[PDB]
Order: sequence, then structure tokens, then C-alpha cells
Amino acid sequence: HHHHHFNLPPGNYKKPKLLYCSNGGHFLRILPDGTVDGTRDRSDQHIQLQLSAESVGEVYIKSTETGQYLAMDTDGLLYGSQTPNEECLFLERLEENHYNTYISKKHAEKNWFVGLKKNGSVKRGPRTHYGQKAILFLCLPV
Repeated sequence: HHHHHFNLPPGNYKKPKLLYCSNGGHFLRILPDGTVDGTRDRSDQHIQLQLSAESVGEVYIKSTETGQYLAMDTDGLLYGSQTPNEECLFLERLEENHYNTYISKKHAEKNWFVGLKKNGSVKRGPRTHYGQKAILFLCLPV
């Protein structure tokens, strides 16, 4: 049983990508200390990510620089995990036909997305929802 639709973006896990949030034009970054936030500096060595498919529609977002896994905790907070756990899986879905959205699999029913606010700060799960511009990402080439 699904809580969401199954419109998926075509395969793009071959090479490393940059998760660009159109909302404020920031790049998703996972700092060495496990901190996650946004930055417009495309030359930043920590915005380069590598997605991997676990199950059709399920992905892992990993830092090529530090090797950390993007993850969302029970309070809806994003962080960088040293090991893959059930909080690192995201349902990568197509939104508005051409954007990408990443839903916490663990909290899929509550509709918790990966989102960046216009000031580049990470948005909290419960504060995200369909229809926002913070949940709309685009995988750009490194």
C-alpha cells in the first residue's frame, strides 16, 4: 500500500549530482560535522551528492566528500549520518512533472519532505507539504 503517487523522474544516478532547490536557489549541503543546510556557492566541496537506488523510487543521498548519508530524524530534522539507517531512505518523486521531491520514507504517511527555505536553512518535516516551493529540487551536473 502506497501513501503517495508513483510518478518518477528518469534514471540519473550514474554520475554525482547537485540538489538544487529552486525556492531560494541553494544547493543542498552536508557539512563534515553532520550539519545540513543550503548554500548558493556552487564551488562548495560539500554540495556534491551521489544518489543511489535501493528499491524503485527509493534513494540514498550521500556526500561524495564526507561519505555521509542524508537523513531525517523523528523530529523532522535533517542530518548527516555516518551509517545508512531507516532514516536515510527517501522516496524520490516527480512534482509538477519536471521537479524532483524527496519524501522521508520512514515518515511517508505524514508527508515529510526534504526542503530548503529561501534563506538556505533546512525546513522541518512537519512544516513541509505538497504545494510548497521548498520541496522542489533539480539534479544538476557537478
